Amino acid sequence: QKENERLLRDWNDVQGRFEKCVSAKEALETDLYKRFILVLNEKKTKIR
Amino acid sequence: KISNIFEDVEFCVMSGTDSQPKPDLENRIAEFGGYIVQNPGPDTYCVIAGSENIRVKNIILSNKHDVVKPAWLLECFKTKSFVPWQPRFMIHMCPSTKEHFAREYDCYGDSYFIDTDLNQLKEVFSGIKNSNEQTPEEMASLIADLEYRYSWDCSPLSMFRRHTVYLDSYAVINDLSTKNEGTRLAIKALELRFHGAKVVSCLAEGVSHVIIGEDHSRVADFKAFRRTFKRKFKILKESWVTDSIDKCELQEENQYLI
Repeated sequence: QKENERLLRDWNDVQGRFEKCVSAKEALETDLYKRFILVLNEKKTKIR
Repeated sequence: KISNIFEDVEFCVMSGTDSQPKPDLENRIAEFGGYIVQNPGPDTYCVIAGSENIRVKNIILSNKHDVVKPAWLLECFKTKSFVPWQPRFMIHMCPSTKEHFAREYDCYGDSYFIDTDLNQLKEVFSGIKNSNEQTPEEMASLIADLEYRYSWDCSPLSMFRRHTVYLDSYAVINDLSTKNEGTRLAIKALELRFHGAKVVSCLAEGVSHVIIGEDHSRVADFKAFRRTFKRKFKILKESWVTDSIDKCELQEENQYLI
């Protein structure tokens, strides 16, 4: 109960935290890359 | 007067309660001799609208006058000089104003000539739509593509967009019924997802690099599927994927062979 359950729950909590950080980084990366790509396509159309 | 450049331009100051009551702003513009008008005339290139009105709605309908948030004019006054038109105080553009913003800026707040910083980058991106609607997997391709052509792959923090890397979270592969629980293998797959890897837990032809599970005796099945599926999968222990984002260092793809 004490050690095994605390370690299992900590492991699950930090595993979910890692899942959340990976997913949040992927989503903010989607925003950043796609918005930058939109601006860059504007610049490239202007350049052409 | 005090800022005589603020004169010579007609100003529909009918809603000047942007931050301070309108009479305050009217007095300010008078101190700079600005041509204040209660109702927008032809040369009203700045319709001071600190609050929406039915008359403001009419001026929106009248695609001839420039309905603005007066915060920009506040900025101009603080600078004591006309700040150039920036496409965020602007309520109802004139068609001339529409093409003006489309010229001196792109379809967003960013310009085509004036360089911007990360602060302006975030401001524009917030101004840009929520571009998360685009599949992060297609975004992965974009990244992979960009990170290679722009050499942004040098960032180890997202490197596996280039990589079509497999990871083993199962005791035996090509058997989805098996799974390792209470292990780091799922955590390692999350590491793969952090880099935007093609996170697969079963071996197929698309597999190119294989991360071994906790049991390293599975390398027999790993090689068996390296020979059934024509790709010679790159055998990888845990340390590879772990250091990919924990140590932020890509490990050798051949040091872990078997």
